[PDB]
Amino acid sequence: IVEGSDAEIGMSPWQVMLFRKSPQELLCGASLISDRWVLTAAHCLLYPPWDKNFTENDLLVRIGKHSRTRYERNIEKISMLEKIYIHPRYNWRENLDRDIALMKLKKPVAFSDYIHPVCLPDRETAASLLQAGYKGRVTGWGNLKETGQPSVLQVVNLPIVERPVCKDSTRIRITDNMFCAGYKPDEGKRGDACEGDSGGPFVMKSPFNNRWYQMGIVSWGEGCDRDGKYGFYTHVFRLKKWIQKVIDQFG
Amino acid sequence: DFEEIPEEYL
Amino acid sequence: EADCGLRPLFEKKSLEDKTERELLESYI
Repeated sequence: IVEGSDAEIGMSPWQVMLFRKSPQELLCGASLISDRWVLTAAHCLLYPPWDKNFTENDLLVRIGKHSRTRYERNIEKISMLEKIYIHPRYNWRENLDRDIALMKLKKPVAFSDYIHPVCLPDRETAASLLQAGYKGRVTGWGNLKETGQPSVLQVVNLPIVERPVCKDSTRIRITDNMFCAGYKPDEGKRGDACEGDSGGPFVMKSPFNNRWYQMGIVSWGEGCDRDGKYGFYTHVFRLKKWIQKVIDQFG
Repeated sequence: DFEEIPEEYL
Repeated sequence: EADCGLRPLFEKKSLEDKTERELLESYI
């Protein structure tokens, strides 16, 4: 996260770290959506152009974390993966359309002050909150600058951007399964996701029911916190039929 | 850079 | 989950984090 701040303790209890077993390193972010299901970006797990193709046994899910590198004894919980499910129409060839994946844990994780699931939006949730100028929150242990790494989880709040502005900022083909967020140069304020943050959540707190909803997944950006560029997020509500289908069929 | 984690998880 | 977007250290005990108000103020 560039131009963010240290998270408070228990501020994002759905935050998940995807951790590579060897070498031991941060792979991506992710989020907890139930006691057995974790949501992330498909490209964190599968990206053929760079010969990225993880299997269940290659990584671990670390939940309840705050410090990036420390083993947080008695606080974090480390979980093994039973199965990975990538969206069947994930477009890794072109623009990362439908950049979403689920992973089922071998065993249910116990909820605590530090570990708790985020809500997923329904149609009216999305219609009411996914509006230009409304702010969401992005969190992660990614880099602090495009060109180092944080001691603890970082947080930044960023406004949703108008669709024509998103489209005009990039040469990538943008689809309805994406939305962009970030400040414009004239707005002065800064902030963005960066390397290591992909797969993590873009959340919003409904003013109607005072619950946190995961509206986006950190998907891609052209550099980090560049003027005139914006971060792109998977639109979780638009892919929720797929999410439900997978959880309903595989538990 | 990452602290060693309990062997049980690997 | 019935509970779940309600954080144990914030919503569950009626405490607000340091920047959630920034989000609320953007929701017009």
